[PDB]
Amino acid sequence: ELSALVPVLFGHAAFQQLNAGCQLGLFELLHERGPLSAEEVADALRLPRRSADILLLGTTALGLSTVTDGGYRNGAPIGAAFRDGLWPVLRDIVQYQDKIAYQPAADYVESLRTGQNAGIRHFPGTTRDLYSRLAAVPGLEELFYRGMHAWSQLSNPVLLAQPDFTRVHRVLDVGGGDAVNAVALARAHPSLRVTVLDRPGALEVARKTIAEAGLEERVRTHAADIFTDSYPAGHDCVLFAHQLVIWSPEQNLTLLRKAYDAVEPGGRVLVFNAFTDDDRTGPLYAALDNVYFTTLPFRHSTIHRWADCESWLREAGFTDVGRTAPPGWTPHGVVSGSRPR
Amino acid sequence: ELSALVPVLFGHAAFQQLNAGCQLGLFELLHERGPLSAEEVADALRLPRRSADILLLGTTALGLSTVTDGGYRNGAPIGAAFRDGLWPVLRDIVQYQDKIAYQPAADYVESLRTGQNAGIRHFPGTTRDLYSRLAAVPGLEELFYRGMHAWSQLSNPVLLAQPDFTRVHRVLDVGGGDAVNAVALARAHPSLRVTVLDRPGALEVARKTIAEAGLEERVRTHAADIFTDSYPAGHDCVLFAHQLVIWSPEQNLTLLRKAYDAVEPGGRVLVFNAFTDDDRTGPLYAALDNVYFTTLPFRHSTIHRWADCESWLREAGFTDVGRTAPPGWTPHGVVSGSRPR
Ligand SMILES: Nc1ncnc2c1ncn2[C@@H]1O[C@H](CSCC[C@H](N)C(=O)O)[C@@H](O)[C@H]1O
Ligand SMILES: Nc1ncnc2c1ncn2[C@@H]1O[C@H](CSCC[C@H](N)C(=O)O)[C@@H](O)[C@H]1O
Ligand SMILES: Nc1c(O)cccc1C(=O)C[C@H](N)C(=O)O
Ligand SMILES: Nc1c(O)cccc1C(=O)C[C@H](N)C(=O)O
Repeated sequence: ELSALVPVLFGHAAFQQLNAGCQLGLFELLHERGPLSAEEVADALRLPRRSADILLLGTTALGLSTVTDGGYRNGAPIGAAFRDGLWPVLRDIVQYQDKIAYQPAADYVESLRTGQNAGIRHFPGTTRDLYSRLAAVPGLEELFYRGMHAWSQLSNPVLLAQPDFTRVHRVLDVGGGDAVNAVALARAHPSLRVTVLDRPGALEVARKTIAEAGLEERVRTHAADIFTDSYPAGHDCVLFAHQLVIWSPEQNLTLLRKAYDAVEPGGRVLVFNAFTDDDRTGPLYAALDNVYFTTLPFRHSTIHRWADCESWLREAGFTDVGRTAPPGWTPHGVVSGSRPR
Repeated sequence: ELSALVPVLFGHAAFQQLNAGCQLGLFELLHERGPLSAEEVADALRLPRRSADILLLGTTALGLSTVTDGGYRNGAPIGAAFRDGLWPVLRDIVQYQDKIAYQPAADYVESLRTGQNAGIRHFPGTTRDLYSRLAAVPGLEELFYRGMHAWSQLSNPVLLAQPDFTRVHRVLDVGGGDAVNAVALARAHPSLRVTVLDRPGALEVARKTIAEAGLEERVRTHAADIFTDSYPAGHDCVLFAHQLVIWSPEQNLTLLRKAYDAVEPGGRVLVFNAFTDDDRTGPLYAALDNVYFTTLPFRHSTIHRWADCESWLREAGFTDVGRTAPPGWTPHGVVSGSRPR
């Protein structure tokens, strides 16, 4: 049936309805004051009535809102976000899609065909990875880590629940960005110390996250290039969070070997990110989020299969290699291994 | 559950997967040569292996392709397009989404706030409707109508099947574009005459449509402004195809009154386009296609409701006013009426 083409042929428009729903304050409004009529929505949102009608038609047909005798409410996929304390997280992730992902996504066909991250051209600069370009635009690094922070809040419950974190003591957070996961881990397991290793630009943001959490004594930053610099010794566990998806298999094996060398004997390596199913059928989230990785971060970036990741861990010399499957609707999991005593 | 958000939060990426499948020739390849392995796909499409895997993961998770034992075929929605002779139509429509709609869709929020078609900025020029800007880029106007021609082919079965065309003799096709519907009508009704009224630039494209159909005698072009020029007299039937969606309700009443005066007593008026359901719940297609209309053609464009259109015909003096429902997966119909004899 051809009808299945509708959410795909108009997929960009479907995203724009959610985008508009968020930016214009519709979902917050319906949460607090629903049911509301179309006129009431137009008055509260200070929109022309035609505009309100267009938005409401879009969100209602998508199931993001419901209408009942002319009265509008949040649909359950939106209500769920508010229920689970995730509305600011979803809001910030949609802003990321809008400000970072959407326009470079137009360069997807070219990026596939040329094997480049072509969409990076929408960001001023000359280097070939997104992260080293963030400093070129005032406020851009902060905007980026706001989104990345929210992405991690969404995805890291599987990380925080990892059994290793009730055994390990000292965690090296490689490319740990703004310390979102370091702080979450520190709060979840109070005996952990964590070192957040990243570029100076990112650690500038990480310091604010750590200070706000009041965790200066348990979470520290460390400026280093993940490829060209030595990792700090004395760590019990090496964490790659939302990191190996950026690089080639060849590059990841290099990083996992550095991890092996740096982790103490008996220690753990943990790879936390989205994963592609080994049968290459999905999940849908990963298959679609690949458009971002194909177009922006780096010319090799992609959401790798579980099995390929486990393969790299063994080749790096880790033993007892395995995986923890997603507990929910996102495709995030953990691949883990041990350095032999 | 938040899981329902995946095709919307990543909706732009879903479109890009369809977009890439089309442009890179995947769906034609799988149609002719399926099943193929990922390697055979990469070789045939001249993609790096990583790129082929990313693409194939995307199309398969979406159901645009299927995989069995590593062998890839077109999935149901794509197969159905080839089956029904619609593959060239879908290809050209996806190219229109890519080249015309996608980037202006990002101006949706601004368009909603200001009640302007703010996405028109992606096109060189200064005038306030998309169509008068088309001539400013070499090949753009012909590119537009290639897309529009395909939209019309996809949607006009309900038009062609209209009983009226067995009872009328001379159709004035108001804003008839590249004559796609005039020609389809004339082929289906061998004694029907049609006048395609549009801008000079559109009629230059319509000339080729008409020529390649050999319908010079029965299908003619008439350069005129639909608002400011007189409609030529002597026509039995006034047709608005994909036209009233561009304009405000007030402008449409103006147009329908002109249609009334110009049509012979006893004559018919037909309005053919996408329609929004009277209860404002959808259809999804219309609710999403509205992002295009909001961002690009004109500051008032929108997919109007059946009942509002019917209302206009009656106020313009037409009687025996009624509608013809969509006989399938798209939201296209005909609202029609008569001038009293
Ligand atoms: N060459 C390099 N040296 C150090 N850090 C790098 C790097 N290339 C990329 N990174 C870091 O890799 C991170 C990718 S985003 C993931 C950040 C964090 N782990 C989280 O889950 O939220 C960015 O913070 C980026 O600065
Ligand atoms: N002021 C105007 N005068 C004449 N034609 C106009 C116009 N404003 C818009 N149009 C025409 O309205 C048409 C909208 S696109 C629809 C074209 C055709 N009826 C089809 O169904 O395929 C374009 O061809 C555009 O040139
Ligand atoms: N934006 C990212 C990045 O630059 C690197 C790694 C991950 C990300 C992410 O946004 C998270 C990703 N969408 C996920 O949900 O797995
Ligand atoms: N592109 C259009 C236009 O400029 C004017 C009127 C209609 C159109 C369309 O593209 C057709 C619309 N997508 C439909 O399927 O009904």
